[PDB]
Amino acid sequence: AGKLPIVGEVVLPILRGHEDLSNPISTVPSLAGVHVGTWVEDIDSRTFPLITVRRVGGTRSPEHPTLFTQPVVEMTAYSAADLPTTEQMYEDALEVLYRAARLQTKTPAGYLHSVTETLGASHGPSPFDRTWRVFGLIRLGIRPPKN
Amino acid sequence: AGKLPIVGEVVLPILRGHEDLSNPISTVPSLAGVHVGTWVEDIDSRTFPLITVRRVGGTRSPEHPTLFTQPVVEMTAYSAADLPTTEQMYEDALEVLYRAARLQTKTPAGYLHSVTETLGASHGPSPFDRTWRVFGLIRLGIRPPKN
Amino acid sequence: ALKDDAVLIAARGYVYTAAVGTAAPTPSQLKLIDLEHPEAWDRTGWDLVGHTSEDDLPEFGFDGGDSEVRGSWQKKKLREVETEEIADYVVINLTQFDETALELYFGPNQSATPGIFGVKSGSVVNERALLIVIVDNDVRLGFHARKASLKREDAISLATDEFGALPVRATFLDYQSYNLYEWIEEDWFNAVDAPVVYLLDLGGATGGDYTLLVGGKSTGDIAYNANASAIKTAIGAVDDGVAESAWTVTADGSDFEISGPLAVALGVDSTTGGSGVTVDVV
Amino acid sequence: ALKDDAVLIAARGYVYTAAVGTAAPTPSQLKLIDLEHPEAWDRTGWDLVGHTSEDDLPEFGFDGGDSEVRGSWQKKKLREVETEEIADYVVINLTQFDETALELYFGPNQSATPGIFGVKSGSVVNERALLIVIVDNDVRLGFHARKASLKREDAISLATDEFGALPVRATFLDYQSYNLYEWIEEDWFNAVDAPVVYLLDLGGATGGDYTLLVGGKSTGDIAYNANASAIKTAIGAVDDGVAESAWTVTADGSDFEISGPLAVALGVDSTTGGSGVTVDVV
Amino acid sequence: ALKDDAVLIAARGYVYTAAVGTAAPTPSQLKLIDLEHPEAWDRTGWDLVGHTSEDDLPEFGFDGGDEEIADYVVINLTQFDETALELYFGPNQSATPGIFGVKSGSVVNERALLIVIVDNDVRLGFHARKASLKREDAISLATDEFGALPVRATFLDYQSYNLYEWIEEDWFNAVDAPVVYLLDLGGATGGDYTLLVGGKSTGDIAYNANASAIKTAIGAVDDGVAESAWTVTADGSDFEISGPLAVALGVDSTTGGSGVTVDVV
Amino acid sequence: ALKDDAVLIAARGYVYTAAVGTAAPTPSQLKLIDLEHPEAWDRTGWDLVGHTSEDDLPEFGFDGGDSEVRTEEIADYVVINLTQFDETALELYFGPNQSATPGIFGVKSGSVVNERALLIVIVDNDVRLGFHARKASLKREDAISLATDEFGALPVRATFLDYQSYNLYEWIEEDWFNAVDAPVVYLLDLGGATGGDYTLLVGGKSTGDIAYNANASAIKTAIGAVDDGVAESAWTVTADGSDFEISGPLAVALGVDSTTGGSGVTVDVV
Amino acid sequence: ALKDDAVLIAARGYVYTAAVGTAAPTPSQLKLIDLEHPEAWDRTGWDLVGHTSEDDLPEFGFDGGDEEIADYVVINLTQFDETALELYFGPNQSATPGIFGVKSGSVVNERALLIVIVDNDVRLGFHARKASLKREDAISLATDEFGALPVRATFLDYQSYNLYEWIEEDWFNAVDAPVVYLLDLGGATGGDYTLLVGGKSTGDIAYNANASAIKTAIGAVDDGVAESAWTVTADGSDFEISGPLAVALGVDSTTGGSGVTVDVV
Repeated sequence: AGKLPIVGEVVLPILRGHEDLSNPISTVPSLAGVHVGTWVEDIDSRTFPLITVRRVGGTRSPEHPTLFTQPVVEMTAYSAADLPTTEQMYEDALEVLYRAARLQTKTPAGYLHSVTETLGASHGPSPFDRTWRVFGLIRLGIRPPKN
Repeated sequence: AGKLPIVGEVVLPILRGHEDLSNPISTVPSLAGVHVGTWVEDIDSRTFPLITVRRVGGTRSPEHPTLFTQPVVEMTAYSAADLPTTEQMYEDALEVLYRAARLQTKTPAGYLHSVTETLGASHGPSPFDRTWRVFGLIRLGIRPPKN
Repeated sequence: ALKDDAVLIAARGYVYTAAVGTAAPTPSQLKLIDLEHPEAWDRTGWDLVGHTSEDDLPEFGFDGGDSEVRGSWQKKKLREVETEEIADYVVINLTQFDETALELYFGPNQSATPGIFGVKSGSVVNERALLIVIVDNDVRLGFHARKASLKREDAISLATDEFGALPVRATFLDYQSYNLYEWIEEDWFNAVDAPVVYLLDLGGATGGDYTLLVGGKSTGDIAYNANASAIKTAIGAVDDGVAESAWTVTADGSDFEISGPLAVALGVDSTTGGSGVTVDVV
Repeated sequence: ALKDDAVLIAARGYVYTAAVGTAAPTPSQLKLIDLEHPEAWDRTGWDLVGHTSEDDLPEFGFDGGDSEVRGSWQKKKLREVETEEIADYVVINLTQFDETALELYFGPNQSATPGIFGVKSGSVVNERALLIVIVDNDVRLGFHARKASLKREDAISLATDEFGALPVRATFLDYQSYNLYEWIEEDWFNAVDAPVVYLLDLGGATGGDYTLLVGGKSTGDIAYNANASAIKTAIGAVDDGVAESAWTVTADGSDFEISGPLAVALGVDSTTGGSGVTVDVV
Repeated sequence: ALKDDAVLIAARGYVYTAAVGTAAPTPSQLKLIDLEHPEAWDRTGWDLVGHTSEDDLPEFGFDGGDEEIADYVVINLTQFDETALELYFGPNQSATPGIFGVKSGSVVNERALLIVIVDNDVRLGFHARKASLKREDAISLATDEFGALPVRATFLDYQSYNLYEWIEEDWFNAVDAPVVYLLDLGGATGGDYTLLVGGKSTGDIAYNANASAIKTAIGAVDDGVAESAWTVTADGSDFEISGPLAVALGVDSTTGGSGVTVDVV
Repeated sequence: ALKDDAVLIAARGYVYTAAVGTAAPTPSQLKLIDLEHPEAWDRTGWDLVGHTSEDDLPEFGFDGGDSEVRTEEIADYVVINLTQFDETALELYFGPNQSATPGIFGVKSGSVVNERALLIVIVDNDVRLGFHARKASLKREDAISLATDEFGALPVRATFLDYQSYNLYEWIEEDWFNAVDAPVVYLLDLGGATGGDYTLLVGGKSTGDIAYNANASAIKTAIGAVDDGVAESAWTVTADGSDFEISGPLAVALGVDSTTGGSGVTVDVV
Repeated sequence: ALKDDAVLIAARGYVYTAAVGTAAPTPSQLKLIDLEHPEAWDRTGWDLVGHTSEDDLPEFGFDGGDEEIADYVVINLTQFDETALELYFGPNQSATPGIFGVKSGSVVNERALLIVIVDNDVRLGFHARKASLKREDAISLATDEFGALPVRATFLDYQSYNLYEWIEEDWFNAVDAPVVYLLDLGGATGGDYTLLVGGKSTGDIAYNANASAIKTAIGAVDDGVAESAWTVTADGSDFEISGPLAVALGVDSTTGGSGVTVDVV
């Protein structure tokens, strides 16, 4: 039944609040107008606030590799406003993942089955001029779509 | 029983879809036209997409060193297209290694016995101009070619 | 049979209780009902036990089942016999301390003053119907017992940095003519056999040819061609050890539902002169 | 003696069940059948038990086997006596929750209702023939028990990031005059000296239109003006699971040597010259 | 018949004694009285014997069989004050404060006796109009368990009353009322239902079927018994079914206010 | 010799009583009856004794004498541990209730006569060894037991007695005792060659009406659907070149015949 | 004496009965017959009794002592077929299909009895021409173990035959021939060897020594009478030695061969 997706096709619709993958700004009430995506756009196109999702590890399940997988994503939130707004925005995004897992949220590419932090909301140095960054690792778990 | 092979003489026929070792372009339909090899060619010769498999550890088994071995292979996918295409190309390479292990796929040099991930697919910086790298470590078991 | 969609990982488990003998939601309702609000659904009488923890599940167990192989001086290993009657139970770790969540653990409170819950000494009878719904994506495997006896499984856990817990054990008992317990899911149990068919998608009249794997071995090259025997006898006779009479191909319209004992797939499509023979999918 | 190709590292284990007493594939079929679709086999009646955790194998075990040395105050050691005779079993962790997986664990479904599986109290008789095939390399060590009693080895396991599982223990019990269980592999057990050859005689050359049965399956017919390559193509075109490339055929003028993966015999005989071109002996 | 609610666990119990011939509480009082305080009963006259051991509950033994049967109870008392010594040794034979004195032998010691055995709700009583009380065995003493004074109460006839009686309102001389399965349609407005009878299934019953249509669907069931054995009278939105077999919900399809019918008696 | 099929585990079982002399279900009924409801049986008059203890099964003892030299009188009993304390179990232990008031059971001094027929059915995965006695005399075996953690019990000894030239007691199963050399096959006649209808009876009751011309599957449908506990699939039937044939779990008999021409229909077995 | 070969564990066995006086298989047939199927024996007439109990094996008891003994066997049957009820209750008293009936009082019940105790290919038999069969005690029933019908077979004299035979070809009335040890020198190409007799070494024997020289080399310290207790006889290249003490190889020092002895016990 189906095939397991790249991790971005599951969590990006869940952080954005819509299944349209072409439109990166989120509409979820706690994150209205935050840009959410895998890759930071060129300086002539960047807007802040911004959330980014990168895969950092996590295998297929060893006992049924085609049926379940547990990707670790680094999630990182950036802002030009202030540090409190940046860690608020990260908590307000992490609250969406924990709810979307509890509701077993169906996405056209797969189901978000579970969520678990493995580092939480660490503050760090930003690579962009006058911006704050906070980041953490989430071990997701995802199931293939029914057909 | 014959000698155990170098890991490239078994993994490459599984990812390429033919046991002609002289021809690096794959024909497996999920990742067809991907150049699969162990050593990245000169800039005047190389073509993207590219998969690189590289021996990074893993001993013979201590139980019977000449009968079974467990090489660890760093597998790396590169593309000039975009990060999602590089992720899906690495996923489409795991989906071939896990299927080829499920069947105990025979090759002229040996049998692929089992496949497991010791570090899952992860994004990283690429050494090549405007390309994306995704990589992970597979530990995979090999058996002698009968005879 | 090797069906994939019946494999389960329990994501979360809801637990409900009701007065003894109360019926669970029907197998078709279980796919539609809102698990957060049991006061709202059609099958009135159920309520949520309280906050169970998010990272663990109702834990099944049994006592007894100690089983032994027996014979005679003539013949050994004649039959296996159970030496102790198997006694199924479930453990639930309630983490909530209001009256409704203490009542499951201590039985009914024996003090009527505002703000106090008091316990009498010795045994208590404390029995309810139990419905557990184990959720996994769109799968909602239900479990129902019409009588369960609910007892203290261990003392109240309290910890400085982990949630307090009231572990109850529900042991299942026979209630009049009903089953001991029942698993509920409409797609899995007593359903129609639903035999597998593989869709040969050829997009009508087209130039060129393609190949089919049958049981993982290729048949010969197939052009755009007539159906019936002219495809059935190309699906059969692959040195497969199965006679053509085991296969079916039928008057399916545009695209054809191949069926038989082996799996089928395409090998390559070179039918380039139009819409092609692009998929083989189930 | 040492044998580098008899050393075994079980890579995957398939498990099948059937009605009590059902025969397994013969040692020469087990090398040729596919393992994924039991409805394709010659030995009808087997079906796959379900999904099993693919990093694990059917876990063999026994209890009893408790044995000790005995003597007399004259001679202190003279027998080792087995005090409790070995009760022998295999444990299988299914991961499906399909009806045809639950019936191995609970015994037959006790409810007629669509979408419900019902469990009654007390012990159940539940026993099956069991076939296991352990795969490694190009090896297929089969294991067959004609009668095994199936019981719950432990309660159903559910977890939030490991697959749900319901473990059965199959205990072997003897049945009629048959063995308790059998291991199946043609290369290893009761093996012949490596070559076998059948001599197809040709002296009766006034002839007719005889035929061979190969592994019990007919080649059509062959005319008396035969040739080594022509009869290799005839035998190699029997629809039985194995190709023309597996057969070796050669001549000594008066007869052909036939050799390959299966037994060969003459079926229908038709010849003018007596027995002289309808003899096929080893 | 099989009665689950008539299986007895002796989880707690109380032993009382009184002057010879005194009456026990009636069956309808025995379910309502407070057992700790027998002076508060309307059927007054009973003194609570005190504590009796948790191990060695009273056993209703007998001597004789095949010469004539003599019935008894052994009660293991565990108090050592006057109300328990008076049963083991007979009446106190010293008048001074703080002493209980025993004479040489052959005391006569007859009392009425009542025992109440208390499950979680069931309260089986036992009553004897006259019992003669005697030592059964030595006084036990231990460093780590309560001492005990075991007394044999032997039953004796009195004024043509029974030797003893068992008292429970629900169980003895009760009305012979048949089993009556309800059948509640749940406000059905379309579809069908089936009854399991014994283990067999009826054919299909329409949601609007009358009592006679149910009778002829409950019979003709690959039967154990004829249609004539079954009573199926309506009383409203529901039917009351009685007959020689179990009846149960089976499979149903009813589309109305409840998505199922129910049969709970 | 060596039926492993006849090795018995007493996994569940039911004890019944009735007035003296009353008959148990026949060997062919015992395979079919519902044990939990004796008011449903053809052999009316049985009632269930209450729940009996799960661990102390019935002891089929005796107290007869031993002799080896060539002093050997014998009497047979069974001991049942009752565990209900309501009237239907006290009447077996103490004898009949000697008080008329609601809510009381009273007993008098001395012995009392208490004689009943006894039936026991021992069940093992659709094996059902029955045991029946026409007359047993019931007496108290020893004390009523009470316990804090285990069900109380009233052990009653039933002693078997001769009655009216019947056997002392009888063990019942159709498959084990006096078993048939091959399964019975009935032959159904065609000498009533033409017109009209007839009605067989099966296990003592009518098939309803069936026509002279009827097909073997219509005959199977008729005998397989008529007011007793054997399913449509239990019967096997054929129509041959000169006769019809019937086989299955019960007695079959020619019943009543209204066939218009020929001899009428009358044949028994192969 | 000390037959290690003839120490018995009753690991499996079988019980048969027949009409009074029936003869058992001869000792040479018992080594060869098929025990499952007595209908196929040449010594026909025997019917195999049902499954006897796995743990309570036959007890070969007796009652008397000093009056004169009567021998018995107690056999636990574990089957409720007619073939087993006929041994416990005597012949069936009812003719109807599906019923086994019992009459009151004693009944005559006499059969021949054969028991075979197997271990591993030894098969010790026991046979009695005439046994009287009785109920030993009550039928055992349990929820977790096979029900049992224990019977007492008491042996009775018949027509001047023995009460019972024990049947085994190897053990009873055998030829009792002495053991012989084979001094198999193998290649024997040169050198020396020593035997040891009763644990003491002989000290010196040449590779080419004759039977008389070997008989004189035996006769070590602590010997029986040196040259008349011991018999040494050649055959082939080798010698058979026999006498009052055990003989074994002590130290081979010969210059070529695969051994120096092969030895009987």
